[PDB]
Amino acid sequence: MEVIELNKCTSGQSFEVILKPPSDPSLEEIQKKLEAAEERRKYQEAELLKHLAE
Amino acid sequence: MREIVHIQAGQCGNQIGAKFWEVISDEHGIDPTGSYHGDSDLQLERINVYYNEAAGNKYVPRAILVDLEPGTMDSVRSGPFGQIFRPDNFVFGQSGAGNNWAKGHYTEGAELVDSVLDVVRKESESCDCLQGFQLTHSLGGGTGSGMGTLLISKIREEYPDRIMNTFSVVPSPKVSDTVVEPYNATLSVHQLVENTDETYCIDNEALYDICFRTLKLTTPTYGDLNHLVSATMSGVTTCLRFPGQLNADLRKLAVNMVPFPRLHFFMPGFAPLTSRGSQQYRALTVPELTQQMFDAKNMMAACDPRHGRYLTVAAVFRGRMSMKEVDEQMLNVQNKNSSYFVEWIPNNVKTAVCDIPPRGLKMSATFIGNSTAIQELFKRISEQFTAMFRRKAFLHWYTGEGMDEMEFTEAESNMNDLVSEYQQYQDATAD
Amino acid sequence: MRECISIHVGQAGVQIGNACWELYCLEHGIQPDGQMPSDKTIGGGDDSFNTFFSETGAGKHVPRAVFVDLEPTVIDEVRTGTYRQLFHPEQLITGKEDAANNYARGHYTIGKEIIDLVLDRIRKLADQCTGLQGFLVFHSFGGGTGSGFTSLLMERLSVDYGKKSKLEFSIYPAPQVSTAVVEPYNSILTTHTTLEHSDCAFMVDNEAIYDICRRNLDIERPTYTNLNRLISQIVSSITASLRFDGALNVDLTEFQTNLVPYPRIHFPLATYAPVISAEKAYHEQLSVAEITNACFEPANQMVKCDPRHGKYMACCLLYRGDVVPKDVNAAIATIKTKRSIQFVDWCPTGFKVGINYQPPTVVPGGDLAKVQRAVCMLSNTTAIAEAWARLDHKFDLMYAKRAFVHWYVGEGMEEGEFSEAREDMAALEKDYEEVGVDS
Amino acid sequence: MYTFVVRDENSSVYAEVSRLLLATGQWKRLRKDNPRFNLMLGERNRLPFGRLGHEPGLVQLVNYYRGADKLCRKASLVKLIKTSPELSESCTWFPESYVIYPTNTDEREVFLAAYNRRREGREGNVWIAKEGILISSEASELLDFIDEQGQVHVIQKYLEKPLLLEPGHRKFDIRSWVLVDHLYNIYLYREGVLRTSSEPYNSANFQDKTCHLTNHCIQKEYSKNYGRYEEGNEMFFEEFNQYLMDALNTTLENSILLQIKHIIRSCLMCIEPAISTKHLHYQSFQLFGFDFMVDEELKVWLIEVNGAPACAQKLYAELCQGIVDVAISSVFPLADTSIFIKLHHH
Ligand SMILES: COC(=O)[C@H](C[C@H](Cc1ccccc1)NC(=O)c1csc([C@@H](C[C@H](C(C)C)N(C)C(=O)[C@@H](NC(=O)[C@H]2CCCCN2C)C(C)C)OC(C)=O)n1)NC(=O)OCc1ccccc1
Ligand SMILES: Nc1nc2c(ncn2[C@@H]2O[C@H](COP(=O)(O)OP(=O)(O)OP(=O)(O)O)[C@@H](O)[C@H]2O)c(=O)[nH]1
Ligand SMILES: Nc1ncnc2c1ncn2[C@@H]1O[C@H](COP(=O)(O)OP(=O)(O)CP(=O)(O)O)[C@@H](O)[C@H]1O
Ligand SMILES: Nc1nc2c(ncn2[C@@H]2O[C@H](COP(=O)(O)OP(=O)(O)O)[C@@H](O)[C@H]2O)c(=O)[nH]1
Ligand SMILES: [Ca+2]
Ligand SMILES: [Mg+2]
Ligand SMILES: [Mg+2]
Ligand SMILES: [Mg+2]
Repeated sequence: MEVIELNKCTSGQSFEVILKPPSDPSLEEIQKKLEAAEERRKYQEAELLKHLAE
Repeated sequence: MREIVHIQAGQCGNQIGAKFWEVISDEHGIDPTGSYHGDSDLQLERINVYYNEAAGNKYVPRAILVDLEPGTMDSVRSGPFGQIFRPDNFVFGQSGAGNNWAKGHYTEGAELVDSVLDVVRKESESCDCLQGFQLTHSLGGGTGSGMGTLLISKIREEYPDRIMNTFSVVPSPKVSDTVVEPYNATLSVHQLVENTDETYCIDNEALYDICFRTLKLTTPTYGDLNHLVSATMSGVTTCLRFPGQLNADLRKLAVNMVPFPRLHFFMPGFAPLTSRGSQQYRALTVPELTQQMFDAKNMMAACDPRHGRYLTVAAVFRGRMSMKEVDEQMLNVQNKNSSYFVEWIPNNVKTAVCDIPPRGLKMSATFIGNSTAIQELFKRISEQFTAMFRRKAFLHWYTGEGMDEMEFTEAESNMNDLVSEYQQYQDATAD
Repeated sequence: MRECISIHVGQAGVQIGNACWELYCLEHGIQPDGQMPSDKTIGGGDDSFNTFFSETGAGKHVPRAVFVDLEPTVIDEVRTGTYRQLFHPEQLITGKEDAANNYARGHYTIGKEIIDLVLDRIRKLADQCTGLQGFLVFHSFGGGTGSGFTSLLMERLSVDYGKKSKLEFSIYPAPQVSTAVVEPYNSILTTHTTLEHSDCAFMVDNEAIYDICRRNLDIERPTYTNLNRLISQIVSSITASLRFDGALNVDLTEFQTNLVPYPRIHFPLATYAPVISAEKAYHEQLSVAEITNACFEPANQMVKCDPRHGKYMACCLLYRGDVVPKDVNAAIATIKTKRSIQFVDWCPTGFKVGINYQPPTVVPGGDLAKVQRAVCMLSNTTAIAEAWARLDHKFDLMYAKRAFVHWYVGEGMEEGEFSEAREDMAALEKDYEEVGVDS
Repeated sequence: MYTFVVRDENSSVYAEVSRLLLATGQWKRLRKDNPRFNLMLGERNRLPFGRLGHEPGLVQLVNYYRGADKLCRKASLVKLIKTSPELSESCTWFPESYVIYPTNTDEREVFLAAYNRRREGREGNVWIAKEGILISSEASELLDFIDEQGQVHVIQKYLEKPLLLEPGHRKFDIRSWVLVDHLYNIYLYREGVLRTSSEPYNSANFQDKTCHLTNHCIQKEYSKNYGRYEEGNEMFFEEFNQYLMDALNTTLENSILLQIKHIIRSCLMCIEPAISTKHLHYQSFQLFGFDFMVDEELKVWLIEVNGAPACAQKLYAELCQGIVDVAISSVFPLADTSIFIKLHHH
């Protein structure tokens, strides 16, 4: 129905056609999480080597 | 690249290991000297997975040959491809293991294990990025069974972040009359449950029944049984040896196949089944390869898939065929047999197609299934074990080597827990 | 002129990145060696194509891009490919051991070892920018690198470039080309982790692309080469407004302004028509009415779903070729009286249209025929939440039995991360339903 | 072999359809959450339409049309008649209705504007709300009832001069069964039922709801003369056409079915662009139950549409085979004249 904001140029053109109107974490927090995961991997591996040593 | 280190232990391990190298060396156009004489670059694209390069473009298997007896390793040197293996990689003892697991794992094997580990370290050092290890062995004897599982545990101690894959030949009275094999096999399955990532259950019961019933071989030899093993080993390692998308390394295979850590024993399968020396003149159609590979008669583990449920499956088609037709037939199998696939693991069957067929066949398909029906195999070993253990029969052979009854009781309990765990997931439902 | 840095993570991101840069080169007239004869300002300039290409003193037009993968194989084919001379070695980054289709390996174990090297290489591109706009991140939801490494990188990019926009081109998993059983886990873990860090994301269901290749291009069993060429045409339609003269979607912030009113509901649905076979000798050239109407067909959508059973928050039409505004308004008028197109009460029922007179460029030896006009509709519809429901249900089936969870826990992840991610997806599904439904 | 899932155990109609499909030797019932099915006989509410159509190598069909709730919910049917330009105020077959919300968007003000026109106009003024029903001429009684119920109701003009069957002087409602297949062909089942009141129609006292509400449930419980005129208060079209011929010198076809067929077509054609699965990744089919009232001048009015209708005991065998033949086997053909009337439309 209503065509608005028409802009023409050599590459093309653009406009809006309206039919009806309406009715983060820190660097420290990232490293803390990443090293808590690495420590859990290390704990799991130490337990495996403790087990294999037995 | 991603290098695999292969280890073969005992008579069975070295026999099937030697046939593996003969088969894949032919597929990769490598002659017994270790020279390439092939026609396709796909043969050499991923050659460093199993072979080391050397002076004058020579390819040497990254294989380590182990035995507490010189016998079978003298036969491998005398064999066709024996000349291709690195001589310093032949580690062997003089007194055997006499089909005694305790000898291989605690006394005789304990002496030779450090020499093998030196060869393993040398092969692992020269790896750009080692992915893991693959052992070939049987579980009924003494060296492959006992020493093989000691090696698995000692390797896991030095390389805890690497994948451990095995081709374990499960014993059967149809092939062997050694009375103590159920003890050796139960003791090894206990080790495999805790220390391997992927184990292909190569059952001698299934290989014998395939030879006798299907291939009509009234008197099957070990060569006939091993002809099925080498065909299966070629098929299950195709994804590791050639360029491709699915299960291209041991870790991606484990992540797709193993949903629970202890449930890592696979039912291998192959289509078309072929007799050693027999030529196959009519190629199979894609619907035929598909029906046969999922059929109970084509399984290398003597279990009925219709008696359990598939947790995961990997299908590998080899040869020139319609990629649209394999997709249609794989969906056809899953949709017309949906009861046999766990509903709580969506899209659990993955398919790979490789253009290079194996020697002698224009088209083939290899199946790798993590089915709960594998408990039938462990129940069979467990019944045989309990029949003798119930009366402490033959135990002096093991207690004489320092072992106690409690190890047998614990090995017995751990396998019964493995069976009950496979049953738990068979009976589990999406609600 | 404000710059845009593209980042391609994992095999899917890298291979789709190749199809895109190859296509951008053909569209801008940049040769494989980086030389652009039509560019008369050597060594620099602030032209529209300079938002994606920097310039050396020797006249080489170098993509503002970084390719990262935890495996060498895929990026090695870029290092030795037809556009190998187009990129500096410092833009191509690889590891040795991949994430093995495991979000935890990509985010934690392997990813942690290469994250600083990647941010360093991204900062070298950012320092050549007089006014960095933000980033375009290409990755799969299913892969271990694509899911885990991307979410790690998106978190670090929020910290290092707080005022810079981040758009995504995410490959949503389809079993017809999937390579892992755990892809629902990786998809829900990455969606949860990246949600606060992404301003706008364009999901591409491989199933939808796969079916368009089979149905419209008559390809028996499409390969990633077939899928990626079709995907690159849709990506090119979306970035055309950043690389060419125009007024609609000239910068990255305009994408969130025009397509994303609610920050969490930042997944627009892309629909592209016409997709026609090159093998087809004779084809009736479609009209503006025909191609615009096809934007309301689920068969031409990048994510298969039903927008009639949902609501629109923002619709936007991107035309390429022989198109005049009179044709678009007539098409929209005839469509409104035929199709069911309901907008949320707090938004105006309307379309933002952009036209570029250059028709779509097709890579020679391709599957798509040359066409006189083509369109890409981007619509923020609440019906795209069907994609989340499907993936969340597969996650639920496996997580009930904890199937495969041990692989994640073994790399340092906790079971609580899985339920935390699933509660966020349950919240996201609920947000979509609140907005788009009445009963 | 075809495969199917059953997710509504309470559906009497689809319990027979599953019974019939298995009895053919070409269909297999899977566990309800098995996704590898060709046919879904889905749940009544929260049916997962988002999950249908994404299983490669399987044509998936479902027994419900997504978006048909607009026609089958009472408040939705009023909004659909009023706001659809296709149905319009050229809709002379739907009784005057208003969506009323409890005082806890709403057309409560316009109800009182039209009510006071009928008060001073001296014309009839009895209405009906949405067991759980109230018929009265006092607007205050009806509005105070809905506030106490708490749920959203509709105030419809009660048909004050209904057609009354003789002997008995009784009110009735016609239930028509309509099946719409995946190709949006509309099928009217030739057999219908008259759900009759067993007591004479009392024009004075509306609190005696048994002579005013012709539902089968209220009749078997509160009826005093149940089954005296016809078995189960169900008179079928063979008898009803004969009654009209003998008493009114007309036929069921001419006097009533032309109007019923017009209403069924108008209602379902209006929503076609919203619910049609013609180019969807999954196909839908659905059984509907249209309820009608006939006034004293043989004019048909639409009372409501039921999305999960139940059939008459006598007719389940015939209708359920037609669902299999027409809606299921048309998509999934079996190996090796019509109970329906195709309502033509373009
Ligand atoms: C020139 O020879 C060849 O080309 C062949 C050499 C291979 C090499 C090799 C491979 C792997 C391991 C060792 C050696 N040899 C064999 O294939 C081979 C050697 S023994 C053997 C044997 C195996 C049998 C089982 C069933 C597979 N087997 C043990 C038996 O058949 C014996 N019977 C039983 O054990 C029964 C007895 C009754 C109770 C139940 N038991 C299970 C039997 C040998 C007594 O198979 C055969 C047929 O010997 N395979 N092939 C070669 O040398 O074959 C040996 C051979 C075959 C035929 C005739 C003479 C010798
Ligand atoms: N469309 C498309 N999808 C792809 C492509 N490559 C992979 N995928 C999809 O991406 C998913 C797997 O992610 P990948 O990109 O291969 O994995 P990755 O990012 O490299 O991660 P890892 O290999 O686990 O380290 C599956 O859904 C594949 O189908 C590609 O080039 N195009
Ligand atoms: N406006 C009206 N005029 C006259 N009678 C009416 C009426 N509205 C309802 N009735 C009577 O009341 C009965 C119940 O109405 P309605 O059909 O809306 O209830 P319901 O939906 O709970 C039962 P069903 O869905 O099985 O038909 C009708 O069958 C009809 O006999
Ligand atoms: N399939 C197969 N089984 C074999 C072979 N050699 C031995 N076996 C089986 O392996 C078991 C004996 O183990 P073995 O490997 O001989 O003992 P080890 O040398 O002490 O490891 C029995 O079950 C044999 O039947 C062979 O080449 N092929
Ligand atoms: Ca310039
Ligand atoms: Mg021996
Ligand atoms: Mg990868
Ligand atoms: Mg009702």
